[PDB]
Amino acid sequence: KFPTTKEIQEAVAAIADKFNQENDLVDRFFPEDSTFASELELYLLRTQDAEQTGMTFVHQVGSTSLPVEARVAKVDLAKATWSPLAFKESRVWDEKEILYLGRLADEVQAGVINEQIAESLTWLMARMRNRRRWLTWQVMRTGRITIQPNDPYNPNGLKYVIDYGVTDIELPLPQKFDAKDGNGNSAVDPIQYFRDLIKAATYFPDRRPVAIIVGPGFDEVLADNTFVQKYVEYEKGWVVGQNTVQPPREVYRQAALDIFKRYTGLEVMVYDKTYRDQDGSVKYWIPVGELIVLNQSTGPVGRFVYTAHVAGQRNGKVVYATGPYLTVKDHLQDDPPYYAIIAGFHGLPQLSGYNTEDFSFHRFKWLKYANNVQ
Amino acid sequence: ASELELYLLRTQDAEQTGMTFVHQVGSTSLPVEARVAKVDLAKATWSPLAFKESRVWD
Amino acid sequence: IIVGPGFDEVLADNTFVQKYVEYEKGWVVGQNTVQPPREVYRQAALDIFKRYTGLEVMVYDKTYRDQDGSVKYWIPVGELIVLNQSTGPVGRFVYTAHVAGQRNGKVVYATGPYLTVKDHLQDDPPYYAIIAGFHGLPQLSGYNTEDFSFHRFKWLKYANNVQ
Repeated sequence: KFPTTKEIQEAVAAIADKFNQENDLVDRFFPEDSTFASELELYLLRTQDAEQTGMTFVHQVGSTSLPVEARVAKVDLAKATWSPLAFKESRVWDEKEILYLGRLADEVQAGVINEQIAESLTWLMARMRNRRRWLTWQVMRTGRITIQPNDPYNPNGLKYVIDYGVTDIELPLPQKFDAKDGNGNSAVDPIQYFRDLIKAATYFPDRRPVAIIVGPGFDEVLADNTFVQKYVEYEKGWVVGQNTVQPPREVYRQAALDIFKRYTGLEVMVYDKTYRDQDGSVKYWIPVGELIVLNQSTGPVGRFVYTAHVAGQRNGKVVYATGPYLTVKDHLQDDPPYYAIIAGFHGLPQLSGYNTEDFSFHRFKWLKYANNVQ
Repeated sequence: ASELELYLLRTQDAEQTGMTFVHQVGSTSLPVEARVAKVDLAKATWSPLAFKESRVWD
Repeated sequence: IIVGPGFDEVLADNTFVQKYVEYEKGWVVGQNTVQPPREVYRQAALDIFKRYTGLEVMVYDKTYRDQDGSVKYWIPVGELIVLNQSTGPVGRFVYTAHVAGQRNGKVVYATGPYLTVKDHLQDDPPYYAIIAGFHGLPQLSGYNTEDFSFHRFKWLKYANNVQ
C-alpha cells in the first residue's frame, strides 16, 4: 500500500501548489531563495539612491581632479557571522496501526494509504510553512531570533540567540493610548501621534510611517479614544450637545479603521492567521495590542534563504539537492516495525539590504499600547 | 452502503498548525507526535431512515 | 506654484483657510462644531487652495544629500517658488567645452557624454581610476527684447520657524 515515491513527489507538488496558491502578507514580504552555501550572511547591503546622493565637484582649469570620497564602500568592507538554523522532523507509523487502518479501509489499501499519506504530507507541510512564518515573524516583531529551551516546538531544549542589529525596534510611548483621564477621555490621539512621526521624519527620509500592520482586534481601542470619537463626530456631523445626545459604540467600531486610514494616510493591512502550539492555545502571529509599522517604504524586504541540503552526494564527487527534499523510509523489517517519512529542511530568513554609509538599519518598528485586551 | 457513519472527518488548518522542530546537528530526528489519527480512531453507531411512500386510487 | 516640503500645516494654521474649510464643508464653529480637528484641515489644505486660487500647485520634494550626511531638499522648508508668465519650458541647460585633443585638424567637436578611463597600475601607488565630467551652464530663456528685465519666477519667505 504505502508506496509510490514518484507519485508521492507528484502529490507533494500538488500539496505545495495548494499551499502556495493562497498567499499571505508575511509570505509576500519574503521570497523563497535557495543557496548551495551555508555561510549565512545575516543581511545583504543595498543603499545607493538619490537619498544618499551627493553632488559633484567644481574645479578650475590647470590641475588634477580632486578625487571622490567613496567611504561607503570602504565602510562596507566587513564580514557576516551567523549560523543557519535548520528545522527538520519526520512522522512515523507503527505497522500495528497501519494494518489496523488497512483492515479498517479494506476496499483500497494503496488508495486509502495514498489519501492518508497525502493528508499527513499536507499537515507536515503546514508545520513547515508555520515554522517559516514563526521565523520571519519572530524576527520582524522583535528585531532578532531568540530560542529559549521551553518552546513547544523545541522539545530538545536547544537554545540559540541570533541578532541582526536593527537600531530601535521599539517605539517611545509615555503610556498606552486608552488611559482614562479626567472623567473619561483618551490619553492621546493616535492620529496626531502618527502625525508626529511624519513631523519628525520631516528631514529624515526613512522614519516616515508608510504602511502599518496589525492583525487581531485593535479597533476598540481606537473606538474608545475620545479624540478619534471627536473625529467621527465632526466627520459624520454630530455635536453631543446639540445634534446627538450620545453616539453609540458600533458607530465608532464601524468607522475607526477607515477614518484612521483616511486621516493618517498610511495603509492598514490587517493580516493574521493563527499558530497552534503544543499547549493547546490559539494565538495569532501578531500578538494582541502591539503593531509593527514599516516606515521607509512599502515593497519586499529581506529574503528567506534555503540553506543547502546534506544528502547522499553522488556515487563519487559531491553535489546536493537545493529545494524541498523528499524521501521515504521503511523499518518494518525491524524489531519495532515502523513506517516513517522525512521532509523538512535547513533555512534562514535574511534581512534586506543594510544601509552602507552607516551601519544602522531600521525599516520597521513597533509599540505596545494595550494593558488589557480580553 | 448502508452503515450510516454519523460524522464525516476533515480538519487540517492553521488552527491545527504545528511547526517543525529545533534539532541539533548530526543527531537523530525527534519524531512527530501522532495524536491526530490516533485520537481519530473511533466507530460510529447510526442507521439510515429510509422514506418511502405510495399513493393509491379508488 | 512650486513648493516641495510640508507647508500644508502652515496652510492649516492660517485661520482664514480654516474658515474657508468651515463654511465650505459646512461647519459653523459657533453651531455645527466647537472646534474642528487639525487634520481635516491637513487633508483639505492643498485641495481648498487649488480650487480657490485656481493655479496649478505642483508639490515635489526631492531628497537632497549634502557632504556632512544630513538630509535636505532642493527647495528649502517653508516658503515656495512661483511661475507667473505661463507653464512651459523656461530656460535651457547648456553643455559646453567638449574637451579632448584640440585636434590634429579643425574643431568639429562632438556634443554629448564622452567618458574615458585612466589606469595607473604601473605607478608608485598602482591605482585605477575613471573620469567623467561636464563643462556646463544653465541658460535662462531670455526676455522679449523690449525691456531689459525678465521676471517669470519669484518667491517669498514666511518660514520664521523651521519646525
